[PDB]
Amino acid sequence: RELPFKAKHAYSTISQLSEAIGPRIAGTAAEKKSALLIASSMRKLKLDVKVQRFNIPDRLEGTLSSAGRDILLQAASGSAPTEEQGLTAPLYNAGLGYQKDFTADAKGKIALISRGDLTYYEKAKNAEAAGAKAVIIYNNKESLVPMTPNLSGNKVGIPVVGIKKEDGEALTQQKEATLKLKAFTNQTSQNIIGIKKPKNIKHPDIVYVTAHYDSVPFSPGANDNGSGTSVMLEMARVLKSVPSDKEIRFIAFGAEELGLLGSSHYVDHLSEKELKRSEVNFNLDMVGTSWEKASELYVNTLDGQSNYVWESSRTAAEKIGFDSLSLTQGGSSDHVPFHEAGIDSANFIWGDPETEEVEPWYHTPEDSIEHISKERLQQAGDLVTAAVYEAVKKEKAKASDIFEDIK
Ligand SMILES: [Zn+2]
Ligand SMILES: [Zn+2]
Repeated sequence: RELPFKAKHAYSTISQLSEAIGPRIAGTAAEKKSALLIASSMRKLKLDVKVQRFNIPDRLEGTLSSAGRDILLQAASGSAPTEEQGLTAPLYNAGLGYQKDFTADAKGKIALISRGDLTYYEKAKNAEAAGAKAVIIYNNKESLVPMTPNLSGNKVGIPVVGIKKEDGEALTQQKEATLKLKAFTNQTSQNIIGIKKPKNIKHPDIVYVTAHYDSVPFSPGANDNGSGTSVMLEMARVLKSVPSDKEIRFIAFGAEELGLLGSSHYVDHLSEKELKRSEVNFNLDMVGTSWEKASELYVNTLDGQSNYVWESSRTAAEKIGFDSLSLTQGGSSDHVPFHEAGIDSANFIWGDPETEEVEPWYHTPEDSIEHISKERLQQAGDLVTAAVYEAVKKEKAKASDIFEDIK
């Protein structure tokens, strides 16, 4: 029947998350404020809401200087802090960070490594095995912000930081640098779970509609992923008055940008009973960009194969007349823990129909509401709402499929 998804509602939610709150870094007060907002919104929708808390890694922050130049940095989660006075050591130019690039001269020095070829972890691991005191990785691409040198969930015993291209290029000419990094401990995040349960069905099939509500540092996260969070909530509003024998769980996942930490926690804590009842996960991540080229709505499965999510989406696209739906392979969002547990899942995201690429604003301060399209929210919202309606109406992954920006 009629499913009045309204993108204006989603836009309003994106404004609340990305403008009134701003960047929602995992573990920070902004993410906790966002969780309160999402929980409050779900309760308005007649949902049974719980907040599920979980520990996340220490958060590293600090500064870097050399020859009087202060350099903005982003510290890698899972690397070491410094003493409060900071770590001062000579710089060692290690090129791209292959094993061959570390001579005996590297021991006791801060390894300066250009991004490229190798993963950030491989670079940091090669430097540490070579006796480096710390690792500075500088971007090989221009960017508004220093790159995060994501370590693919590994732990490194020395500091690892990422800096901008022009800063690293200057650093290749300097003798030494000082790094000051503090670890903030006791970090926690949370998931917000709102359940629409059928009143007199015993052990119903479970359908998950999910989106992560955290963003990367310095990004307002309007599209990644205020958009998916907002479309998930508006779909919950639409489906509130839809009878169903399925148990529908709408979930806002925390700490996705650190490696799917919230969805991994959530799926890990499902009982075996719930896993057997688990039917399908529709994950929404980046569904509102205004970027003109991102005209194709992709359905990403971890193996690129069809599953129940694709079937329902294919059917929905036919019912609403939408011809720019494509099935493709992709991980690195919260559908992945569901897939690993054997539950049909997929991630919905707009992409360049030529190449699948996303907007240039991704993971930058320009991931802002200025670059959100209500028409894209509306079309994505109408498609996934119809797909979930089709599903509910009555009658281990490799590191590069888990993490984002690992090289
Ligand atoms: Zn995302
Ligand atoms: Zn992201």
